[PDB]
Amino acid sequence: RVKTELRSALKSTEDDLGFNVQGLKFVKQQWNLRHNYEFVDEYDQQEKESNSARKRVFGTVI
Amino acid sequence: YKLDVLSSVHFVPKPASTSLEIRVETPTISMEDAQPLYMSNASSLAPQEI
Amino acid sequence: ESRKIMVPPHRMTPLRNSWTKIYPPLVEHLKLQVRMNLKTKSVELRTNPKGALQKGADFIKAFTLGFDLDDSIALLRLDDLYIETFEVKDTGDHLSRAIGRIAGKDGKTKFAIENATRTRIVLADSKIHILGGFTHIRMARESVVSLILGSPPGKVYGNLRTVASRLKERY
Amino acid sequence: QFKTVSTRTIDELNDIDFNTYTSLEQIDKELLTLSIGPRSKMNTLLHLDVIRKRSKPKEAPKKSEKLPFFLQLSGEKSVREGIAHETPEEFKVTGRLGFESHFTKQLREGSQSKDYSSLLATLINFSPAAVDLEIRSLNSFEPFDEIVWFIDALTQGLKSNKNFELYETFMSLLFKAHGDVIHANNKNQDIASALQNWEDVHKKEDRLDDLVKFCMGVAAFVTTA
Amino acid sequence: RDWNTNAKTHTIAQRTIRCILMHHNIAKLSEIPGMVKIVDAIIPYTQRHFTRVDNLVEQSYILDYALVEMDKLF
Amino acid sequence: KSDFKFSNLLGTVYRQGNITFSDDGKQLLSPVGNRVSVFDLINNKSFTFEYEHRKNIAAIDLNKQGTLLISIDEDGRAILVNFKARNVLHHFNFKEKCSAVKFSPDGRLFALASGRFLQIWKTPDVNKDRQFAPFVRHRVHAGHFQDITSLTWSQDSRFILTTSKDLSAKIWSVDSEEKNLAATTFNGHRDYVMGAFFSHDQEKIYTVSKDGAVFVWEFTKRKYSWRITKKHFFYANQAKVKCVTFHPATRLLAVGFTSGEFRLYDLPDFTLIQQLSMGQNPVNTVSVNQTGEWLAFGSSKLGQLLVYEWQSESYILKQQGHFDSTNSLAYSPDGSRVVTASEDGKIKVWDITSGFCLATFEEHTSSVTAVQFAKRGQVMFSSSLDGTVRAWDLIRYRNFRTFTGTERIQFNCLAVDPSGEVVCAGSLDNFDIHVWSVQTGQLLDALSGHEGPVSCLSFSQENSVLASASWDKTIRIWSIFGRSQQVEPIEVYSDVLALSMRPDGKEVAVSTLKGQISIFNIEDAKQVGNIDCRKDIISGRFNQDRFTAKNSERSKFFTTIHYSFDGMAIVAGGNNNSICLYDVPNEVLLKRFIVSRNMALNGTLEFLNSKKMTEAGSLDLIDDAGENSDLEDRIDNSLPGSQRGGDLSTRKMRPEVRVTSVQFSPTANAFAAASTEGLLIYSTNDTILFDPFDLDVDVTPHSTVEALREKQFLNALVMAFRLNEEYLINKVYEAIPIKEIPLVASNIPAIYLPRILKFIGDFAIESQHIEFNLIWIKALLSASGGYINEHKYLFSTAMRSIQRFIVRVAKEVVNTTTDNKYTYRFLVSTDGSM
Repeated sequence: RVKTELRSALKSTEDDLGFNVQGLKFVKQQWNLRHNYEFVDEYDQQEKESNSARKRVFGTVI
Repeated sequence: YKLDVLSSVHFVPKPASTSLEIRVETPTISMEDAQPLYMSNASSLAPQEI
Repeated sequence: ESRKIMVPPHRMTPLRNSWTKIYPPLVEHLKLQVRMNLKTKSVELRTNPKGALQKGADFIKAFTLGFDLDDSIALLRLDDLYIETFEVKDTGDHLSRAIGRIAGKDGKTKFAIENATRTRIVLADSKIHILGGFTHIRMARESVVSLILGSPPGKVYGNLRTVASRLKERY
Repeated sequence: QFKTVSTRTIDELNDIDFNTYTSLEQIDKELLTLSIGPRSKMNTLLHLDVIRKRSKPKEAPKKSEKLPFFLQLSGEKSVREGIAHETPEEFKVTGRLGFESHFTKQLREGSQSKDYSSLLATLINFSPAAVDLEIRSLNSFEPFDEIVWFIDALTQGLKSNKNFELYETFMSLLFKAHGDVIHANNKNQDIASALQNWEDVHKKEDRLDDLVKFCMGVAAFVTTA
Repeated sequence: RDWNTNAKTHTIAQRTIRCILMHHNIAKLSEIPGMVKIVDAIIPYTQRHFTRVDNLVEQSYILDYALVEMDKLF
Repeated sequence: KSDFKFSNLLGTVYRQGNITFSDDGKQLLSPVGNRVSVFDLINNKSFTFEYEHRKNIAAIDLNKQGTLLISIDEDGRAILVNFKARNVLHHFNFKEKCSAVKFSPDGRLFALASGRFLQIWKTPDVNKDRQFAPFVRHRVHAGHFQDITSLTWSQDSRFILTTSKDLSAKIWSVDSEEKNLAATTFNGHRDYVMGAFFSHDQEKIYTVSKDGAVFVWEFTKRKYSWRITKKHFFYANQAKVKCVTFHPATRLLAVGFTSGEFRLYDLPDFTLIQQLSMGQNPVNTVSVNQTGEWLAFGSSKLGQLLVYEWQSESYILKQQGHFDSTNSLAYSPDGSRVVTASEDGKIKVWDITSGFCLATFEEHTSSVTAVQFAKRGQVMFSSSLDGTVRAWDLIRYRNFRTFTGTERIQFNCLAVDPSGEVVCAGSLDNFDIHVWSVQTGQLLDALSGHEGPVSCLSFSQENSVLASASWDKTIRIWSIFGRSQQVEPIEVYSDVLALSMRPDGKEVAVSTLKGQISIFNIEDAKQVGNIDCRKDIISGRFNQDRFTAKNSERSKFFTTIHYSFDGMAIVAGGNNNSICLYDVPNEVLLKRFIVSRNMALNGTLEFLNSKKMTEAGSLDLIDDAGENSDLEDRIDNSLPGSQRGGDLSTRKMRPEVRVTSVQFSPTANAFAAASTEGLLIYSTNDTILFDPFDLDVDVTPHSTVEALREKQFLNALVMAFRLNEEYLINKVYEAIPIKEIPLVASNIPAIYLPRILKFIGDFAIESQHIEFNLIWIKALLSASGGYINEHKYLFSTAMRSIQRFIVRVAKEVVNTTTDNKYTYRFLVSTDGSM
């Protein structure tokens, strides 16, 4: 009884977790194909995405 | 470089350097070598870094 | 045995001035005999005693349709080359700006889809002709039909990037 | 040492005489079974955009300018077996009856006969660039026939419990390529019923899920503790 | 978004995200100005929680193993 | 058990010679040093041929039936191999340095450029038995005056077009009757003619030279006698042509220069299709696919291998190996990939099946000395000579942690916790052990007490006690955790290099400089037993040294040892060309493997050919480097007393043969050895070697299929287990129905349990029957999963191979179907309107 109710609760929460993953990446992807930009050339495309990426700076040791 | 190679690389290392590294976010597919396969499809930035 | 290809009176003067580079592959590479009727505004291709008449007909029919000289010579050679014609038909709203959507500013969308799909396209008022291989014509036509039927520019440009890569890829 | 000899007795089950056992294609029709092929084909299909973006050189190569435009088509006479060197065989839709591709013609004929076995055989046959280029061009505009024919072809496919990781990635490639038009004309009757019966067969796939959940959990418990 | 960064207060965030997603128009939600710097912030946190809860379901099968031992007991 | 065979050679995708493709160009054949590797690029796998040339190989060709290969080394010892059976057919010594060998397009002849003679032999059959002399000579033509650099057959196997160092090129008909069609020679080049090709129709002839001119020759009139109609020039000024090839069907000329730059042209019009660079080293090999879509380039200095499709401008693979410079290896916690720490300063993660490198990591500015996995394949630690230990996430590919000391020392070995809180590292100049926390970054402790350089470190995997061992002839056991700070020093007879630790943490095996492997009980610090190994070590004689291999003290000891995962065996290697494995209960040599027979490496031969020893020095210490055709290898930039620095040009001696690290596979019955030639992978396979387990006269394959046809499934399964025949076990295993998997799996006897588990592992990695294999795994784990838990180390490599199947194919499939379920629920449950 514990096994059935516990696994039902856990699959019930990861159902909406997976729903929200696919829905939110659909929302982001349809915004992207609505108005991201126009590059057909792969080199200019990859340089555009490298200039528009998220940067974070880290303190390394040499 | 040639002093280390001449010394047969028993040397004493460089002292210290707290440098500064910028990493952009990208798929770790793209951070790999050119081969048919892959090893991990994560993104190089953590959720707490995004 | 002969063929007649009617030259319309908007592609007549380029045919006459580039005629001297049109008839030599028609009369010595292809061994046809060729006449240009100035009365009916037509091109007649007859066979001498000494399956290439359809090749010459497609050569001058490509030039008639609106493709340039080197493009028509590319159709005359290069056995794996085809050319598909269609009107829009899918007026201010629909006819007067779907063709502006195929063109874009300075024809850059047409140039992009030409380079991406490795075809080349001549866009009339509403008459689209596409010269390419079979799969290339398929993809250029699917993208042209897409942006007359309504698709985002991001969607059609991402599909153009992808189709360029996957058409040049082995496996 | 160079061939294999039969261990069949002289005097004065051919696989068991030649010490082999060619593993049979699927053991039972109620058993899931992957493709007979490389395991990496699923991953190549699912991420072939980012893999090729990795594989590009770091700067553009130096070409010429007086290069012929139809260079891919201007070969001579070891023959190319790609989707680009495909000829049509033998009155205006996206693909006429003289300019139908093999995939679209077989998809239409399977929609007539309600048996997409030849379609799925062609899908399991050709290469990942060809698979992406066939799924990405599927007439998603006015009546939505080719999408729904592909969807109930995948339904007939994964009813048969074979090649099912490939049928799963073909559905993922469909939802990725033009799942936005399926979301657009959601509540359309034909496409909603095709997705309905696809989910009707696909909802019996959690057998694999709780089977690998049991094996992972109990294997971890037995190994560590 | 900033409730989803916990692993505790994340279920409330997921239910609210789910009802927004299933009660609003998706084209509207995309074209609202500012709704990509939020959903890109909270896709990877939902993926982190999916991995964690899926591993909880994975290690929930010791109950099933203990039950098959308890049935082998006779 | 002990019946290992040479499986694979990871690392070193290219050394020297020509790349070849298959006919259906799916595999590419790459000359690694004296082996040949074959990489199947579609079915993602790879193998290396077992046979071995005695010098570095220089030419490769296999006929377009795919049925036999011929490989020639750098003094003409050809070897003809059956390509499908993988067994060598003939050894044929051509007497001098052969530049090229080619089969005909119709397969029936091959020709080769031995010196300045073009000699055509005719190919023996693969169906015929081996004869004493299978090759029958067709002809040998001599018209060139200097050495021939290239061959090219025509499309019909009718003419052959050869290019020489002598500034001409010649055309020869195969048979005598067409001698008048092919008697011309093609002059006009200022330098070595590097290539000479036909067009598709065999009317034009293109001849490419070293200085950079390609000549188009046509049979025209100025009678008709092979004029030159157009000379095209590359105009690469400092660089010059190193390799040429031509695909005649697509009219594609591919040319690689000595500057890394390669250009590819559409030839009779000479239009540059593309121009791009491999690197800075010269392009030693260009090869082209049969359809002309793939180009494989090889550079020989860095050992790198591209195959590149020029239509879609993209690399199919861009790989690079490490010759002679590989300090450590570590298997992944499932035996799927090997991490290599190499002396040029980098980490490389090589897949084992597909023989290629997935990720590389260059953040150490000096030679990386040790790699070690932790947190079950999530994190990986490495220590180098630049003073740093540092940690690597193998998910996000980031060096997230860097540990230094306070004393500016260089680290030579490391050891991590099982519960990876603490990393630990030891140097060869500091006598301390440095103990860092991994969660914070700080230096947690410096353990002191050795009076000699700490040669080796290892944490016990179960009770987490640290064992260090050092050159003061002492192994030492540190209880670090929990209020002890306890030290137990065990003395030993000589100075220790390579400690190793049992999988249960009970015992520790140390290798000493005497030549022995001693095995100690940790808790009661007394010696359990030792192996005396210095008399089953193959120590070869170097060329430079003046003392015999018998009396040498260079390599009669093992610098790296490793336990098997059942704890019962030790594999061991050192600075010698033998790796030896033993079983530690009986302390007896199971098997000794000769890691190289290359005479181009140094310590291979025990006895050196006395012909090569002259009145002043040996003839192999004479440097013939100024007899070279160009300056970049006439150059000597080898600073004098350098041993184990970097950059093989800077050491002046032959590369000695040595194994620097040995490890057993955690999942499948194999070991990897980091030699100088690459990562040698030795593995058993159960397809061969009939080794039964208590069969009787009534136990027979016939009896097993009668019991299977009579459907006593458990009796058929145990008969196949007593046969121990892989095909029979597979046949019975697939013939048992789903209805009674758990009855059979509950009634399997306990002695046949590791056999069925390791069978299910090595079957289910590549088999398609995913639900069948998971049903069997579920039935076995449910029915007998208490015996496994109380006999952990028996099923320690059979259970790691099973969860190499669940998380690596089955969980990927389950991830895909889960994402499809959730995208369906979103795409039909929500609102798409406008």
